[PDB]
Amino acid sequence: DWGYDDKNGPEQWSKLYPIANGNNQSPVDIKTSETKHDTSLKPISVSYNPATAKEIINVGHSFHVNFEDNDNRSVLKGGPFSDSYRLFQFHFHWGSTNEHGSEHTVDGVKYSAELHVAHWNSAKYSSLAEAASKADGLAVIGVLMKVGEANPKLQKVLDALQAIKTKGKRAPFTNFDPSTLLPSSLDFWTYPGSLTHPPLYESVTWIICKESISVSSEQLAQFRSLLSNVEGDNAVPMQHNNRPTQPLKGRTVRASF
Ligand SMILES: N[C@@H](Cc1c[nH]c[nH+]1)C(=O)O
Ligand SMILES: [Zn+2]
Repeated sequence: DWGYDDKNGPEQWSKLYPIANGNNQSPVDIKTSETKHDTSLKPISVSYNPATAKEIINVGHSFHVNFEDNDNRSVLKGGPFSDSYRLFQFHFHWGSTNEHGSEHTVDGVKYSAELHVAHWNSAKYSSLAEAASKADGLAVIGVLMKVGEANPKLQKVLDALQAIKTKGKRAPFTNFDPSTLLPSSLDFWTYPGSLTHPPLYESVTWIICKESISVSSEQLAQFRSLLSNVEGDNAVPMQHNNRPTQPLKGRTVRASF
């Protein structure tokens, strides 16, 4: 299919997805001495309705928390954007060890995991499928997760993993507002890039928060306890699902601050 095996992992991906070696790939290392402070960036505005929370699904290489995306009850606006963007999902990336689970790095520093909160351009497109492949189709807030004290805001999410332990398993996941997962400062870097796994479409305007959020070593352990096999097959823990940083290929990372 594609995955994070060594058989079918990131260094493998370009065979089926040549875009893997494109000019707008993600994640990046953000070099703070190379970032241009853009004064024209507005602040990030998020407004989510907890009722749009829908389902949690074990997707084999990760798990996704999906939201009702039929209307604009939950939206991202401001920042680099003229258009309002519509929440459809959030998910995490993590690695084998606490030393490097993040996707994005800052000045070489590798964090323990990363929260992606994903939105599509409902002003221009009529759906996620249509938006997903357009340069201006998706917005994703990335939040660096730094290992330390346990994070209480994760609780609902972690509690729900026992229901969707094996690949394909899903369950309702309702009444939750994921703006409660975001750090209390909204200062951010932006850049054009891509989905961080196949199909790797260069459709994403990234909003990387400057402030990290906490996670505990044992919270991370829950993520890696999820299984990539289907019920009944031998267990194959989801050890990691983060992709190496990619060449900027000429792009400029802008700072909101
Ligand atoms: N979780 C997917 C979201 C997606 C949008 N379109 C297709 N998939 C991603 O890696 O970026
Ligand atoms: Zn992601």
